[PDB]
Amino acid sequence: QSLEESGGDLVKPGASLTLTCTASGFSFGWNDYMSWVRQAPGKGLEWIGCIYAGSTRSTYYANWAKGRLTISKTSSTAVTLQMTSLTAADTATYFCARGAVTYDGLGGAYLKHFNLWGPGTLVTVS
Amino acid sequence: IKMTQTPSSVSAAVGGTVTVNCRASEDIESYLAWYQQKPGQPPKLLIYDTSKLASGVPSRFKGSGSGTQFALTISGVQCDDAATYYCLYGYISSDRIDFGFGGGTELVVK
Amino acid sequence: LWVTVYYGVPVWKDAETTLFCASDAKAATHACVPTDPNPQEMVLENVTENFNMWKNDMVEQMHTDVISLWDQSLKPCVKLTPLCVTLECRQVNTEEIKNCSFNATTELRDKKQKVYALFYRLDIVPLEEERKGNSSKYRLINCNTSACTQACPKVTFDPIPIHYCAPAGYAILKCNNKTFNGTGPCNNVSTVQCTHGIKPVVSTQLLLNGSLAEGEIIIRSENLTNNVKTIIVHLNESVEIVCTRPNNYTRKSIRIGPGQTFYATGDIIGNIRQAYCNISKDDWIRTLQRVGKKLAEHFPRRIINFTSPAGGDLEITTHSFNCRGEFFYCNTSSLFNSTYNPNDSLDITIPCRIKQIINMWQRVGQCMYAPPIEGNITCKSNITGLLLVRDSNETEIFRPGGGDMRNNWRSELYKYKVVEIKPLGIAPTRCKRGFLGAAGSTMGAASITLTVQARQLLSGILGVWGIKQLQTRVLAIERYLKDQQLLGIWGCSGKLICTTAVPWNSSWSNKSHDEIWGNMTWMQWDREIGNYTNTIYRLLEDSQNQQEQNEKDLLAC
Amino acid sequence: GIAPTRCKRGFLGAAGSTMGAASITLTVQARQLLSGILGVWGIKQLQTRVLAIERYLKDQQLLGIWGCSGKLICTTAVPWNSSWSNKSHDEIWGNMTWMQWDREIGNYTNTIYRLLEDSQNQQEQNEKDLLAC
Ligand SMILES: *[C@@H]1O[C@H](CO)[C@@H](O[C@@H]2O[C@H](CO)[C@@H](O[C@@H]3O[C@H](CO[C@H]4O[C@H](CO)[C@@H](O)[C@H](O)[C@@H]4O)[C@@H](O)[C@H](O[C@H]4O[C@H](CO)[C@@H](O)[C@H](O)[C@@H]4O)[C@@H]3O)[C@H](O)[C@H]2NC(C)=O)[C@H](O)[C@H]1NC(C)=O
Ligand SMILES: *[C@@H]1O[C@H](CO)[C@@H](O[C@@H]2O[C@H](CO)[C@@H](O[C@@H]3O[C@H](CO[C@H]4O[C@H](CO)[C@@H](O)[C@H](O)[C@@H]4O)[C@@H](O)[C@H](O[C@H]4O[C@H](CO)[C@@H](O)[C@H](O)[C@@H]4O)[C@@H]3O)[C@H](O)[C@H]2NC(C)=O)[C@H](O)[C@H]1NC(C)=O
Ligand SMILES: *[C@@H]1O[C@H](CO)[C@@H](O[C@@H]2O[C@H](CO)[C@@H](O[C@@H]3O[C@H](CO)[C@@H](O)[C@H](O)[C@@H]3O)[C@H](O)[C@H]2NC(C)=O)[C@H](O)[C@H]1NC(C)=O
Ligand SMILES: *[C@@H]1O[C@H](CO[C@@H]2O[C@@H](C)[C@@H](O)[C@@H](O)[C@@H]2O)[C@@H](O[C@@H]2O[C@H](CO)[C@@H](O)[C@H](O)[C@H]2NC(C)=O)[C@H](O)[C@H]1NC(C)=O
Ligand SMILES: *[C@@H]1O[C@H](CO)[C@@H](O[C@@H]2O[C@H](CO)[C@@H](O)[C@H](O)[C@H]2NC(C)=O)[C@H](O)[C@H]1NC(C)=O
Ligand SMILES: *[C@@H]1O[C@H](CO)[C@@H](O[C@@H]2O[C@H](CO)[C@@H](O)[C@H](O)[C@H]2NC(C)=O)[C@H](O)[C@H]1NC(C)=O
Ligand SMILES: *[C@@H]1O[C@H](CO)[C@@H](O[C@@H]2O[C@H](CO)[C@@H](O)[C@H](O)[C@H]2NC(C)=O)[C@H](O)[C@H]1NC(C)=O
Ligand SMILES: *[C@@H]1O[C@H](CO)[C@@H](O[C@@H]2O[C@H](CO)[C@@H](O)[C@H](O)[C@H]2NC(C)=O)[C@H](O)[C@H]1NC(C)=O
Ligand SMILES: *[C@@H]1O[C@H](CO)[C@@H](O[C@@H]2O[C@H](CO)[C@@H](O)[C@H](O)[C@H]2NC(C)=O)[C@H](O)[C@H]1NC(C)=O
Ligand SMILES: *[C@@H]1O[C@H](CO)[C@@H](O[C@@H]2O[C@H](CO)[C@@H](O)[C@H](O)[C@H]2NC(C)=O)[C@H](O)[C@H]1NC(C)=O
Ligand SMILES: *[C@@H]1O[C@H](CO)[C@@H](O[C@@H]2O[C@H](CO)[C@@H](O)[C@H](O)[C@H]2NC(C)=O)[C@H](O)[C@H]1NC(C)=O
Ligand SMILES: *[C@@H]1O[C@H](CO)[C@@H](O[C@@H]2O[C@H](CO)[C@@H](O)[C@H](O)[C@H]2NC(C)=O)[C@H](O)[C@H]1NC(C)=O
Ligand SMILES: *[C@@H]1O[C@H](CO)[C@@H](O[C@@H]2O[C@H](CO)[C@@H](O)[C@H](O)[C@H]2NC(C)=O)[C@H](O)[C@H]1NC(C)=O
Ligand SMILES: *[C@@H]1O[C@H](CO)[C@@H](O[C@@H]2O[C@H](CO)[C@@H](O)[C@H](O)[C@H]2NC(C)=O)[C@H](O)[C@H]1NC(C)=O
Ligand SMILES: *[C@@H]1O[C@H](CO)[C@@H](O[C@@H]2O[C@H](CO)[C@@H](O)[C@H](O)[C@H]2NC(C)=O)[C@H](O)[C@H]1NC(C)=O
Ligand SMILES: *[C@@H]1O[C@H](CO)[C@@H](O)[C@H](O)[C@H]1NC(C)=O
Ligand SMILES: *[C@@H]1O[C@H](CO)[C@@H](O)[C@H](O)[C@H]1NC(C)=O
Ligand SMILES: *[C@@H]1O[C@H](CO)[C@@H](O)[C@H](O)[C@H]1NC(C)=O
Ligand SMILES: *[C@@H]1O[C@H](CO)[C@@H](O)[C@H](O)[C@H]1NC(C)=O
Ligand SMILES: *[C@@H]1O[C@H](CO)[C@@H](O)[C@H](O)[C@H]1NC(C)=O
Ligand SMILES: *[C@@H]1O[C@H](CO)[C@@H](O)[C@H](O)[C@H]1NC(C)=O
Ligand SMILES: *[C@@H]1O[C@H](CO)[C@@H](O)[C@H](O)[C@H]1NC(C)=O
Ligand SMILES: *[C@@H]1O[C@H](CO)[C@@H](O)[C@H](O)[C@H]1NC(C)=O
Ligand SMILES: *[C@@H]1O[C@H](CO)[C@@H](O)[C@H](O)[C@H]1NC(C)=O
Repeated sequence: QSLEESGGDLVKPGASLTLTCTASGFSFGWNDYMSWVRQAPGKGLEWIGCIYAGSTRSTYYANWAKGRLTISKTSSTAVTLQMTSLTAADTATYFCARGAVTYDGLGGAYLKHFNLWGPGTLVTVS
Repeated sequence: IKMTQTPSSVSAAVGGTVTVNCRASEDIESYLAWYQQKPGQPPKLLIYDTSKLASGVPSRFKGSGSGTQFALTISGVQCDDAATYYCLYGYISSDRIDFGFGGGTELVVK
Repeated sequence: LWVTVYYGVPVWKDAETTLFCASDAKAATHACVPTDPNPQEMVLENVTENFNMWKNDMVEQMHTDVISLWDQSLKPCVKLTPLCVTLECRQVNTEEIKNCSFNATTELRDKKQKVYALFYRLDIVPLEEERKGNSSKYRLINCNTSACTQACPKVTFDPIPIHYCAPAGYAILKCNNKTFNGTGPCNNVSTVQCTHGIKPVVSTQLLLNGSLAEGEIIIRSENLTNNVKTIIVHLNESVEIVCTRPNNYTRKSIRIGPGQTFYATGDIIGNIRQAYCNISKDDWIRTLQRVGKKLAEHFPRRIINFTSPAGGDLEITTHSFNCRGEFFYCNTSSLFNSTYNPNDSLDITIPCRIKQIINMWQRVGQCMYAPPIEGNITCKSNITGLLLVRDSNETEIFRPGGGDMRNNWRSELYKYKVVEIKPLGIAPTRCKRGFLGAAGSTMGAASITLTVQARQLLSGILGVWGIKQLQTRVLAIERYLKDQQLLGIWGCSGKLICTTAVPWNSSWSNKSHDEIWGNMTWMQWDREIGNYTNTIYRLLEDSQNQQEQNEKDLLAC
Repeated sequence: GIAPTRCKRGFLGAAGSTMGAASITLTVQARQLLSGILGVWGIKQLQTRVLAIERYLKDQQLLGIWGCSGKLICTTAVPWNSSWSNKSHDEIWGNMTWMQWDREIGNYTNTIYRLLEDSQNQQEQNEKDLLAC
């Protein structure tokens, strides 16, 4: 099982983006949180957001991209990272990943696993 | 989330030890994880819940902590991987999204 | 771990309830609400449910409501007691129509008048007299049974669709599993507030004007090896059928009492013609060969014989069919005249009989009289299904059948089930002190979702028909108040999430925190700890929410 | 009904007067509403009683979800929109009756209710109490 990732290219600044991450050899099921991160040079992984397989909930860090970021489920095997206007995409690369959480039973959950990662891609502009 | 780390880089004698410190501003009840990122790669998970060794990861990577201070100790260290070590944390709720990851520390030994 | 109380838990129980009768907003209609069904269907991902069309109370409920509204329409109509007199009949000279004379009651009760009317032989019973070729004496059929009622002008025979809608707290689950055979699991379900409109079309043998199958022809039965069960065949293609009564009758009006009249058949305009139905031959043949094959799959290594009518009693042997209020009893023996062997113009004429005395719904004594209808009595319809009955000879012999009207509704209602939502539930946590969309997912995932979704339950805050509505409203109030009351006594205002002081018993469940929250849905959990419901409630109401007040506040004296 | 104030978190006798005057009066007068707590004729009575119960419960329920027990006056955490009304504090309270006000902001009724029930009375509990784990 592995993740594939593609769809990045050079686009006009402020242009949209639809990256696709694919579940090669598998489908996403219970407790599969399909997430995206941003990798800047000299930094780690900044959080973009994730979706829950088995439902329609999409959680993302709007404090970074409210109105800029949508994470959408497509096939049972794939997720699309949808951006409405690219800037920082020219600095940090994107990676998709398959993770999991522990639920508290009090209305939330904490991260534990990020076991599968896509190869990632830079999506720059000019 | 609010978090810091120290140092920005690490070194050790080969076969010795390395310490990487994750210093959250936030008080976390053992929900953090350590990652190893080799150049050109996504980070590999090393440790769960601040101290549990992940499958496929050697015993070289051990750690602990509580509250705001957590650390990764690497022992019998090689830097063959030339990785940056990182601290991860995040919480999902419907009212707030609390997530982050550190800048990590670059390791070189000899 | 500790017991945490949750509100808005997406679980349900199979449940029977009176559904609202909804009508056509654009509109037997006064009894139902002319609103928008608002079929906001939601698909439940990863949810499998058990459906059973043969045990569906919606079918039984519909049967009762269809009959009840039909009966109300005849309530103000005239009982033809004055016609139960000796009839002197002669052959019409303008062989099923007889010319009969009566001594009818006039507006004045002390006078009689000699009148005549034409009747169908099927509605007439001979007295102890023989045909002489000129005249004989008769009784109207059923004068020894009931004062048959004349349908009033403006009784409607329009099969206006009915929609059933759930009361708050209930949901209707629809099965979208194409090829589902009516029983067992359905792996694709969704919920609606209301069903599609169902036209209460009444027929036997051939089901008309229903919904066609999405995929291939589906054959459903309670038990396919039981020769006493009816087999319902759902076609995926319609077959064109048009029926007509081309004989130009005139309606006469006979006073039969002080303020009431009888509508009589008379003055045939010239020609005598037999009523009949027009059925496409190629479509009929293709349909049966296809049905034959599907039956062969259920009954392999057998010859299939769609070869016989019931045996001769008109009420069960012919195709009961209505056309604009007219009643046809058509002979389908020419349709069901073929076989199938898996390894082996252009129309069909169906002669029809016409009858004015109707024993509607197979009841006895509840007789309706159908007045003659003038003009072009032609109706074009779609055959959408068949009701077949399986009969030693390594042959499976089938006959068309029916008469149990429930089957005409099972054929539409097989897709629906009614369940009751049960919003309260508990689960262990580590802390001491669109509603069903979160279903099929784990409890953990749902618990996050429910911090918002639970509030969708807050959207739920004519004679016998008045009663049905009052019972529905009163029950909705009663259930609401009981849940509010339990939450109150458990100290769970702010009810979506309520931690308590009751410890978790490993005897209820010995699964770990993550084994429970990440590997179970709420319904699975509800089943696993379901019999401890009363135990938990007692611990919460009698002990912890009493002790937690008395030991803290009375000390403040 | 609602109206803006500066604070963040005989029944109809007070009519024809300004909202301000009524708001003082209603600290007492609002309680007069608590006095409201054969064939077809049996039905007419049952429908009447059931409806009275239904309306009562719906109002109690809304107040419950908005965190407004002690309902005569309930401050909330929802900010006032100038788009609903751009009149000043005194222009509203001293120059309008309650019915005039109800008409002026009447089509925002559902907006305000959503802000109160879906957001402020959810956020105000989750961000304070779940943290006490
Ligand atoms: C529709 O409904 C069905 C109901 O069955 C859901 O089924 C769930 O599917 C998920 C994903 O396939 C299941 O989770 C998987 O369970 C496997 C078994 O675990 C046992 O063995 C491991 C071995 O160490 C033990 O640790 C564990 O305690 C058990 O004893 C795991 O092996 C799977 O892990 C694999 O994928 C993960 C991904 O990160 C890797 O990290 C792992 O290394 C490994 O490769 C996985 O955990 C779940 O149990 C199923 N539920 C049930 C009841 O069977 C569907 O998912 C659901 N679909 C949707 C869309 O909701
Ligand atoms: C399967 O479904 C089909 C389709 O609906 C049914 O066939 C229809 O049945 C209805 C009766 O239930 C027929 O309706 C009758 O049509 C007569 C002819 O209408 C003429 O004028 C209209 C004006 O717009 C034209 O459109 C039309 O083409 C004709 O020119 C009407 O005269 C009848 O009126 C009676 O009822 C009304 C109700 O208020 C009274 O006011 C009138 O005085 C009068 O009593 C009536 O409208 C309809 O024509 C049928 N269509 C076809 C194609 O046959 C099938 O019957 C149904 N299957 C079964 C088994 O029911
Ligand atoms: C309704 O259900 C029937 C039954 O499944 C469907 O019948 C199928 O029709 C297709 C053609 O449209 C048939 O395929 C072809 O049949 C010929 C017959 O000699 C064969 O030579 C071709 O190679 C090919 O198979 C198909 O076999 C047939 N199925 C059966 C069981 O006979 C029908 O299409 C369905 N109608 C709708 C609207 O879905
Ligand atoms: C109290 O209200 C009256 C009524 O004014 C109407 O409602 C207001 C909210 C606004 O929409 C006005 O335009 C409406 O006419 C006020 O009387 C008005 O005063 C203006 C001043 O130029 C005058 O042109 C209007 O004709 C007056 N309206 C009437 C009906 O005579 C009055 O001034 C308000 N009092 C205070 C202190 O604000
Ligand atoms: C049914 O019978 C009535 C009489 O029994 C027929 O009506 C009579 O027809 C004769 C023909 O000349 C008239 O002279 C009479 O005045 C008619 N009325 C009566 C009351 O006798 C009637 O035509 C027959 N109906 C049909 C369809 O043949
Ligand atoms: C209507 O009433 C008249 C009554 O006069 C019936 O006609 C008589 O029937 C008796 C029966 O035996 C005969 O003996 C009389 O000769 C008949 N009189 C006439 C003038 O015909 C008449 O038959 C009754 N109508 C029906 C339909 O029975
Ligand atoms: C009303 O009359 C009908 C017709 O005579 C009766 O039905 C007949 O009953 C006998 C009894 O053995 C049967 O042999 C006939 O075949 C029946 N006729 C038909 C058409 O089925 C009916 O029972 C009578 N009803 C009452 C209440 O007396
Ligand atoms: C619901 O649909 C599923 C497919 O959508 C049907 O699954 C079939 O189940 C039988 C049982 O032995 C299998 O042999 C078939 O191979 C299954 N089909 C597929 C496509 O996998 C299911 O049976 C349907 N429900 C009912 C009652 O028929
Ligand atoms: C409808 O489909 C179900 C599912 O295939 C049939 O029920 C199965 O019948 C076989 C017969 O031996 C049993 O072994 C299975 O255990 C049954 N499964 C279930 C879920 O019941 C059912 O009989 C079919 N019904 C009809 C009328 O054909
Ligand atoms: C499960 O049932 C749902 C509901 O009928 C199916 O969803 C429909 O799929 C068609 C395919 O194009 C869409 O046009 C409809 O709009 C969908 N309906 C809804 C309400 O979304 C779904 O495809 C079914 N899945 C299977 C495997 O049969
Ligand atoms: C359909 O019903 C028939 C009976 O109504 C079932 O077959 C019989 O079941 C009884 C039950 O004890 C047995 O004693 C008989 O021996 C059975 N008959 C035969 C021929 O074996 C039949 O199994 C039911 N079929 C299904 C699919 O449920
Ligand atoms: C339906 O029509 C068939 C065909 O006409 C009827 O069967 C015929 O009945 C007559 C009665 O004497 C026989 O002489 C014919 O030989 C029969 N035809 C065949 C092909 O066997 C049948 O009785 C009619 N059924 C009903 C209920 O009226
Ligand atoms: C049922 O089908 C049979 C044939 O399968 C029909 O009988 C045949 O009718 C044709 C008409 O010209 C004759 O040439 C054949 O000789 C007849 N066959 C036999 C064996 O006699 C029969 O009439 C059909 N019945 C109905 C009710 O339609
Ligand atoms: C199934 O239907 C076929 C006809 O479609 C029946 O065939 C008849 O068989 C008898 C046997 O001697 C012949 O005399 C008839 O002439 C055949 N009919 C025709 C039209 O030729 C067959 O018997 C039926 N099978 C069963 C078990 O009822
Ligand atoms: C269906 O209806 C049509 C007419 O509406 C019937 O057509 C007639 O069939 C007879 C048969 O010989 C012809 O002589 C007539 O000329 C036809 N009419 C026309 C206008 O051409 C047709 O027979 C009916 N079909 C059935 C099954 O009875
Ligand atoms: C009917 O006609 C026959 C012919 O002879 C006759 O004998 C018989 O009596 C007539 N019947 C009546 C009722 O007039
Ligand atoms: C009969 O089937 C045809 C097929 O196109 C459809 O258009 C028509 O509306 C159907 N009639 C009825 C009464 O359902
Ligand atoms: C079809 O196969 C069955 C298998 O038992 C056989 O009995 C039957 O005679 C066959 N029919 C033909 C037409 O070969
Ligand atoms: C019946 O006959 C009259 C005679 O003029 C004609 O106008 C009418 O259309 C006919 N009705 C039918 C149904 O044929
Ligand atoms: C009845 O309606 C059909 C519809 O086309 C028509 O062909 C037929 O002639 C009509 N009959 C009469 C008597 O109007
Ligand atoms: C669990 O149930 C047993 C039954 O006797 C009881 O004794 C025990 O105290 C219970 N434990 C909890 C946590 O309620
Ligand atoms: C509840 O009782 C039923 C009786 O058959 C049993 O099957 C089920 O497992 C019981 N559930 C619990 C929680 O004990
Ligand atoms: C007023 O309404 C506008 C409508 O878009 C909204 O954007 C703004 O935030 C609202 N302000 C307040 C105080 O609710
Ligand atoms: C509400 O809508 C009506 C529609 O005519 C409008 O006249 C009225 O001013 C509106 N009120 C508000 C508060 O927008």
